[PDB]
Amino acid sequence: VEPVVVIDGKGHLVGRLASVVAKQLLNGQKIVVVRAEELNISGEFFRNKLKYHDFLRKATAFNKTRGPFHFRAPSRIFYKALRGMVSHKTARGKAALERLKVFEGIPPPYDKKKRVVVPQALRVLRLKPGRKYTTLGKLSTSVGWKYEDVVAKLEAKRKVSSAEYYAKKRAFTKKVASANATAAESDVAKQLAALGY
Amino acid sequence: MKYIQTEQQIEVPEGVTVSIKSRIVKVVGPRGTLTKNLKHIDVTFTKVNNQLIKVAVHNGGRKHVAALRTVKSLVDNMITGVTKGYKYKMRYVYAHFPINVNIVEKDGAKFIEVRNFLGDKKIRNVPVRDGVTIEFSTNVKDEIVLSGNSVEDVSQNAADLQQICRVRNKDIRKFLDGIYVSHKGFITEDL
Amino acid sequence: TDSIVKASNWRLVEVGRVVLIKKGQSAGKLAAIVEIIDQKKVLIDGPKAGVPRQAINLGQVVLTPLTFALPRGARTATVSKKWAAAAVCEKWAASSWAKKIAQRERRAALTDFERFQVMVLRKQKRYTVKKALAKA
Amino acid sequence: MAHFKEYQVIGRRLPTESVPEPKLFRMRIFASNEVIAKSRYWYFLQKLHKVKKASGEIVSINQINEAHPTKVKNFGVWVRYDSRSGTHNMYKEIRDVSRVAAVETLYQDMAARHRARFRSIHILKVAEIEKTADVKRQYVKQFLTKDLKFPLPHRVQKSTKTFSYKRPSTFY
RNA sequence: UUUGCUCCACACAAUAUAGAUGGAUACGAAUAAGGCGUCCUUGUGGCGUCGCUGAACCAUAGCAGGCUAGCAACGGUGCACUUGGCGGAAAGGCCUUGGGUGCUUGCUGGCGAAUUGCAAUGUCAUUUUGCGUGGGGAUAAAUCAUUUGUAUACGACUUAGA
RNA sequence: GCAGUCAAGCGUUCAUAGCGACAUUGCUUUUUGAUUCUUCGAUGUCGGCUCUUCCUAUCAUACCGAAGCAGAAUUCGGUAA
RNA sequence: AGAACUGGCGAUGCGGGAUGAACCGAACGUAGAGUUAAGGUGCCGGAAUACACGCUCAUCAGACACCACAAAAGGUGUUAG
RNA sequence: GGCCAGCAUCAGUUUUGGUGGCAGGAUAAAUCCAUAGGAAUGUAGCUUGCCUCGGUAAGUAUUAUAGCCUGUG
Ligand SMILES: [Mg+2]
Ligand SMILES: [Mg+2]
Ligand SMILES: [Mg+2]
Ligand SMILES: [Mg+2]
Ligand SMILES: [Mg+2]
Ligand SMILES: [Mg+2]
Ligand SMILES: [Mg+2]
Ligand SMILES: [Mg+2]
Ligand SMILES: [Mg+2]
Repeated sequence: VEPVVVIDGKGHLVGRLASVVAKQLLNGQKIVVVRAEELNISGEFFRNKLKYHDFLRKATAFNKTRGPFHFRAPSRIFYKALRGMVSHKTARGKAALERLKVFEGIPPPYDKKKRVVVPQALRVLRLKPGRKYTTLGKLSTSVGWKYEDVVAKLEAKRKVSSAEYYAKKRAFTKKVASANATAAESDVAKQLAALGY
Repeated sequence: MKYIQTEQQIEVPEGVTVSIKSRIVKVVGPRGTLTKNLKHIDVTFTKVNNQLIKVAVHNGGRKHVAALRTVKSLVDNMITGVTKGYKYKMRYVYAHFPINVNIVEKDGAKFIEVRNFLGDKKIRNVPVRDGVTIEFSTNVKDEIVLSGNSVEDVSQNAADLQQICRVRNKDIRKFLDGIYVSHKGFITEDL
Repeated sequence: TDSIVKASNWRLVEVGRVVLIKKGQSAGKLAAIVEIIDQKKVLIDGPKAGVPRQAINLGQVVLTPLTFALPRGARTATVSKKWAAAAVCEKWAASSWAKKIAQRERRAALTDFERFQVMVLRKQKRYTVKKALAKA
Repeated sequence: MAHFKEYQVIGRRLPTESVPEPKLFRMRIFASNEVIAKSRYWYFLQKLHKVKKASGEIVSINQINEAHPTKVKNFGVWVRYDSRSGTHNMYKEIRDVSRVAAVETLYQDMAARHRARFRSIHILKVAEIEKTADVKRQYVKQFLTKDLKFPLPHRVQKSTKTFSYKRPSTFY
């Protein structure tokens, strides 16, 4: 029930996340996925490196240019999977992909704004404890993606500043928590507890 | 069949003090300190009374249980390592050409340098791992001794030296030339 | 220095546990475990609120942080006197969980006129609080 | 097949002038209804005696309710069944509150572990084991130990909303 | 090339909308673990407490929100000024010192609304340009045609010329 | 045509390092048969020259394992086009 | 390639088997409302990321009749006997 | 009397809820109460390695300062 939804894509499974995002877009809902390089995939690394090499060998024989494109960045590996689940050659399907924005890391506009999670795609709950999985930053790098260590440092910059903002908010919420406790005494506090609030 | 619960007992001596949060197993003792990440394994450590700790598995399959017995041993060996320490001894074997081994410096890293293995010009370097301490044994001919806290380091550092000296394109049944691990032991005596 | 191992403390399923039912004909009423069958199913028996004695699947019930003494496989007559002996109803009712349950039930049942009163009172409390934030 | 019940069936050929008053044979069937229960009877009387539904008659078809519906027992179920190759015999070991429930698990289990269908199985004899230490199997025996406690690690929470604002914990 | 060009005020006109109608309400990590408070010996520390969904929290009374008569506070927030900070991943925003100014349902009063006739979204958003009002600001290039050959099928390219 | 399985005889002693008969279970469409679905108001019917690309059932070239591998010289098998 | 009985396509659209003469469902004047068949209910795509007991992890997993293939022979992989 | 609506009482087809009275079965089976026997996943009690101000101890014991099962009413 919000005009933009920002989904911190970390600890998620590509396909299970990808299925909910596609349906939301089609129904009219602006979505923006951040932090794509922390995503996960069921099954061990070596399996999933070999699935990407199977995609690479497919190309238009008479002229490689016109044939299928292989994007290596994790934002665009997630985009592919999501473009699969939308009727993208119609005008309705374009408009749905126009409501979407994917990003490696968390750039300026979106890092002072609340982020949410999709629990039905969240791999901590869905996978059985013991099964193997693949991190989508690691995989991208192994098929040539040359901005892992740039995103690894930029994220470390904002984690520090975000940790500094929270120390001032958490200290301020203690004062507000102490005030609501002491105010909870006079008849105005007792009448709301009867009335429910 | 899924076992309702299985558990083993890590028996701690009097000297050391083993700390565990999440699954990061610190073990401080007389020889030094050792650490180990176990967050890959899925078990619950539980203290009872200082000199005994229980490891447990609940609703575990067959393979899940097996690992539970492994985690006991790795944690046992940190305890025996930091108290007693590990010591591997290796020997050189040859017929015609004697193997010349020597520790050499290179950007403050320390390498074991094997020279004249079987009449070869190629010099063979083996980098010395962090913690392990190599010394060539006096009054025992063609012997070398490695020693330290970790087994995982010492044994690997020995096996590296063992694997640097292989004979290619000959009959190894005949050409039995090399540097072989003779005795695995502890540093301290008694136990 | 001592060892200092952590714990991973848990709510167990055993004889004498008290539980809250998620979904069913009972749904939201307290019950107590009598005897276990296997990993997934157990035998409950809540003698008081209005829940038959039944084998129930652990997917359809939630465990509380409370246990009372009970012999294995005790009959409803024994469990009824044991529950009243345990003094568990007032102990459940005194806790935060049950208070939070009792609140969202009270917020549901709230006539349009009262929701106004609430607004007239919270505006009135707001003023007394924000002066305290202004002072210190 | 379905949520089972237990029935009693009795039948006795048809009567004749040369031989009035035949013999009365009886069985205990597990089925979802009476119509399947009558059919199973005539299936099992054809495997033994020289009779069929044309020559025969049913005398009384009676439901058998459970004797102690809320008491935990240890059943020992024999069973005969067809594989793809041959046709074998077994002894599984089940623990439940009623006989009809033990039969409801046994059919579900033989389907998982062996790919044996309803058609390919004969329940020979379900027998309640009165005494303890008359349990050959291991996976029932674990639960028979004294002062039995066990946790439930890794709790999950089925949500109504698609998005969530907190980030969940798997504590219990 | 008939007072052209540009940014800022308000005045009228057009032409649209993949679709406002209280608030996108900011740690990070773990999940066989943690959050929030507190006390020390600041640690992988002791003690307390929470979860079992945001069913939350914040805002929410006046003609689509009027005109006035008071009380208690020295709070609560908009509107244009103003002092100082931080933000380069796509920063285009965020905090902040000091006045000015409107309101204040934090509490008590005095007026007004009818007739849109028993319902008819009953119109209150935000893009892109035009056109005149009146206050600042700034005073060039490119192509053809001629010319070079580090270039050249033609175009293109590379040079020179008040 | 290519591959297993069982292993007769061999390989001075010795079934299985390696040669490997006959049986029994398959894959291939680079052979030839069998058939006649498409084309008889026409799809240019051998080979060579020229030139790109693909397959691996790998002759060589890289790293390995076995040997009835002292060395040299070989033989068998694995990853790999 | 040639026969026996029945049902069909030919002469026949409509829903299902992605696609298809013959398979499954069902056979058609023109409209409204209800209900189902065969088939289905993560997203494409209208409809349960339903409930329940189990099995399986694969450095070629497996995924719905007709149908678009796989065998002998092996495996202290794991599960029931 | 033309264009378009809203609200009532009615009829035909239908869809989705709340709710009363009866019948059947082992005249439900259970639970629950009156009752005879029985025992191990053994309560109190008793006795022994006993021993960190008292619990453990591994035997006995058939309800006692837990209880449980089976027949019959
Ligand atoms: Mg022809
Ligand atoms: Mg033609
Ligand atoms: Mg041609
Ligand atoms: Mg190959
Ligand atoms: Mg014809
Ligand atoms: Mg037809
Ligand atoms: Mg098909
Ligand atoms: Mg048919
Ligand atoms: Mg849908």
